[PDB]
Amino acid sequence: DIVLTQSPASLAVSLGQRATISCRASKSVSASVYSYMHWYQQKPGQPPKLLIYLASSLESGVPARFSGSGSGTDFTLNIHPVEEEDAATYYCHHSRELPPAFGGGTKLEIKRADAAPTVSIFPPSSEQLTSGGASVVCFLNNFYPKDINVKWKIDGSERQNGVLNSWTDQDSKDSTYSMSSTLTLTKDEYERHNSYTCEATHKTSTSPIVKSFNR
Amino acid sequence: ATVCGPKKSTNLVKNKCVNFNFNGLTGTGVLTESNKKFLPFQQFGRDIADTTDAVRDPQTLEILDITPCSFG
Amino acid sequence: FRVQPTESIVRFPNITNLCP
Amino acid sequence: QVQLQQPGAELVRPGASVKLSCKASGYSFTRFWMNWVKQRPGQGLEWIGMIHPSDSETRLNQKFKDKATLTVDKSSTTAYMQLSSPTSEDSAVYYCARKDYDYDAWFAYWGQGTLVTVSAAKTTPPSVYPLAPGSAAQTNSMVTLGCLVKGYFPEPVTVTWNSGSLSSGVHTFPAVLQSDLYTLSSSVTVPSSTWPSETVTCNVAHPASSTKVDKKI
Repeated sequence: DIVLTQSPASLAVSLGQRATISCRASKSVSASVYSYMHWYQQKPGQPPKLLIYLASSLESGVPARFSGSGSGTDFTLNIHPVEEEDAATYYCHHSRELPPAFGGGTKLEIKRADAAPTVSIFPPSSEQLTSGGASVVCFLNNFYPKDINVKWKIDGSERQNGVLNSWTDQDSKDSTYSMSSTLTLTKDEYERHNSYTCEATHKTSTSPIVKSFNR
Repeated sequence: ATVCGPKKSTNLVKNKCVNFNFNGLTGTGVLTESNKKFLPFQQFGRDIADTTDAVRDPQTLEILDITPCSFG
Repeated sequence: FRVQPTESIVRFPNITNLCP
Repeated sequence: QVQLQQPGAELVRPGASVKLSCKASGYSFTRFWMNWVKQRPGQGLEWIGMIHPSDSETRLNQKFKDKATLTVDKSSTTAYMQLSSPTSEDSAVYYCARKDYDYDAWFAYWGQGTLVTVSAAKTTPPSVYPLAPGSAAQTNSMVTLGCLVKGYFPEPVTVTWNSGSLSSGVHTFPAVLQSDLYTLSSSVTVPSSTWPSETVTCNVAHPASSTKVDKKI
């Protein structure tokens, strides 16, 4: 058969620069002065799409900022100019020999200037308090780089246990990141405390943003 | 024999044993990829058995091989 | 034995013009 | 217009069988091949196999050989795929893609997708709770709220604000598996001239449970 290898596994390209992704094949797929390769663009929650077929022709409906070519087992995918809507995972494919194989994939990150996160904490609702439980939710929006630290303080006491954090992908327009933190606690433990402090640690802001409320 | 009915298009189907007609050339075989180089000035090719061993698509420019289907 | 084809492909050149 | 359709998600217990439907429209179903693709998160892409609707002949990978099973219904022009004893390692999203031939072969179209999850957990209805700060004093010129959904199985769920009336500021977060349950959180940001004079609602749809939960904040 034929196996594909893509490097690097992830690539970060800022605006205006050129993106280069290589798809390496085990054996030569070139035949009849042509080669068998296809590039696909997939977004979270969407099926992949067709970008460029046979490396020599741009599919109708795809912007002209995507290009590429190559010969032998090593093909390149060029992107220029880079736009904020280009963040996605890319795939290469070969129909030369059955069975066909799929590329490893490459994640694309769009670099831009840093932005201070937006920290807003929401106290537990009374509808949840009816069932005997409470969950403290704190939103963090529009922060870069993805690396960030989130800590909790209950009446001045930090507990690292029982914290759920989930991160999203980069927006195709605003190009920032968003995440939330969930603090799970029982009803008997909610009446014993008053202030819940949501804090985040970012490289740009020297002092961590402190957002808390009183019960 | 370039114009017959709706069949002017009949989008290609590869990797299957099918009875095919290309530019008035009757035949049946298996369609596979071809690594052999041909002269663009030509039309098709044959083997020492006086049978067509490969074909060229009249519309798009490509080289395709005719593989004889499994028989007994 | 012989395998029978289940589908027929007939493809003709494009029409630049015709003979009236 | 050529369009492909698949169910949203399907639940199965270890040792049972699965059935996936792929509906074809706008083209001849028996003339072209039908391919299946296995997407496992973090594992990239995987190729399953193809089937020719005419003679019902299959080309199947040796990795999925003796496991996967392909069949087609030529009456309704619907292709099926069956897996033998789906396990936890078999949970993934499956697409049915058309394979168009002009010289080289590429995948022109794709399906909506179907999420397959193998677990012993029972179906549970979702619980939607509102999230509001309760008041704000000169905090910003925008109003940001939240929608908390927890204790629902299986994933995913469709979370919209006012039935998709808000086309901006909508941020959905991936769910987390804890105590055999999924929990996510949603966030929306509206101007300060709307939320005081207008009420925005969190509309959560869970087709797996055939229930629709609508709450107000």
